[PDB]
Amino acid sequence: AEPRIVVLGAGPAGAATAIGLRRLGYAVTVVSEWRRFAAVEGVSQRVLEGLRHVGLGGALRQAAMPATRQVHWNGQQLHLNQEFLLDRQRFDRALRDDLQRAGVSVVEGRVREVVRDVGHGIRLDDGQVLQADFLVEARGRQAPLAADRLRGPETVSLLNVWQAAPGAPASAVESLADGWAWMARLEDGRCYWQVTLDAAGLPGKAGLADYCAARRADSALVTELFDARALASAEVHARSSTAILAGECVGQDWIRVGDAAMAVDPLSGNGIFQSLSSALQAPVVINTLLRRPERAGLARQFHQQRIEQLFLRFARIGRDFYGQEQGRVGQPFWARRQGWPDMQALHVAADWSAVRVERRPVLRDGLVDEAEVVVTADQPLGVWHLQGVELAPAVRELQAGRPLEAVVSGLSGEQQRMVRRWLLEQGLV
Ligand SMILES: Cc1cc2nc3c(=O)[nH]c(=O)nc-3n(C[C@H](O)[C@H](O)[C@H](O)COP(=O)(O)OP(=O)(O)OC[C@H]3O[C@@H](n4cnc5c(N)ncnc54)[C@H](O)[C@@H]3O)c2cc1C
Repeated sequence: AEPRIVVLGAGPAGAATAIGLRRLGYAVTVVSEWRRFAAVEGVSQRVLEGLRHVGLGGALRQAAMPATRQVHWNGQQLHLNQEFLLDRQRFDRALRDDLQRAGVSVVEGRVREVVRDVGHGIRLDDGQVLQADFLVEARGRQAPLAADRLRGPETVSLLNVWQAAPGAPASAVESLADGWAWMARLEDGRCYWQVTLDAAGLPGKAGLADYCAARRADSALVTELFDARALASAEVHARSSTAILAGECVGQDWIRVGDAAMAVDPLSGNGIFQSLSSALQAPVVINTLLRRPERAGLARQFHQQRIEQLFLRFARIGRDFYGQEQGRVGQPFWARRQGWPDMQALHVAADWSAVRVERRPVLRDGLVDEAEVVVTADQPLGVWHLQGVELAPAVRELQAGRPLEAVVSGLSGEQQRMVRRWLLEQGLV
């Protein structure tokens, strides 16, 4: 009498969630399409061990290759390295091995339609119908269009892909007047160029090839890095790269993870990590939805609020990157992106007067429960405990006028010093 869990999509987020469910003891089936266009992304040192932290590190090193990287930004020609390139062709095909290794069924196929048929009726292009008691939606930006909770400045990434001479790997980033470009050349000679711009005023389909060709032809970086440019014959692709927080991300028997839940624009070079963050606690939410469905409200709130806070944090991190470009002051592309989503600092200022004790969702023993937590400026979702020491009783007593020394007198001296340091950081000084 075990639930049928089906995950749609086998990118980083779907794969991560599937393996997490396996570790909780769940049988899991993943459905996803074999491949898509040739895309290579920039990945940091963190992402790759973060990707093995989740258990996808096998899918990793034959898809990732080291490469130098010229960075042009704020008037500085800067030659960084120790960041890699990830070939999503190798990567996604390799993700399926790690899933089968973990005991996950990988049913290849494009999903046609999902229907409310007792459970979930997942109808595939080849006519097969897979029944799901629980559905994980993990098809990335290709997820079915729902309403948005938040939407940033409309943004498009235009991509050129072509073939050049092998054996000369490199990558680069340059700030342009009305956008920025990322480009890469793999060791086998595959070439990549992707420019990120405001969606407004771009040409239609027929004009995109000429538009990209002129931009590549205008770049001294493109000339240096690429001997053959294939200005006329390069494939041309257009990707929506708008920052999007999904309107709905969890139900009684479904959950969205990854880009299907939230995605910010790709300036950070950290999207895969950010998508993994959105799936990190998806398995415990599912575990609650299945083992204690009476607590679905709490579990749903836990996932929604985590996803929204992640989205906002990554959006502000990206904003600060845009803000490092200080030589573009009259340009609408940059001004719009240097002030979005807002001007709030990444670490908010304390306000002890505003601290509240509230009953909020918490994680305990693999299930979303509810507990009195302490809500602060820096933690809108609340802090439950520090190393087992629940804070709400202390803060209740402090707000009732009990002196701090008495409030903490029952803990060990080390726990007393731990609690005092937290209170200082929350503005009780
Ligand atoms: C222009 C651009 C540039 C980026 N650059 C970077 C970068 O340099 N570094 C970085 O770390 N991140 C980058 N990202 C972000 C990164 O691609 C995503 O964060 C990440 O891939 C999202 O993971 P996911 O598993 O949620 O979705 P995906 O990785 O997109 O996985 C979705 C999976 O589902 C499949 N699928 C889609 N539709 C269907 C369907 N109907 N039926 C079945 N399967 C389906 C797809 O084939 C795919 O395997 C970039 C994103 C964009 C848009």
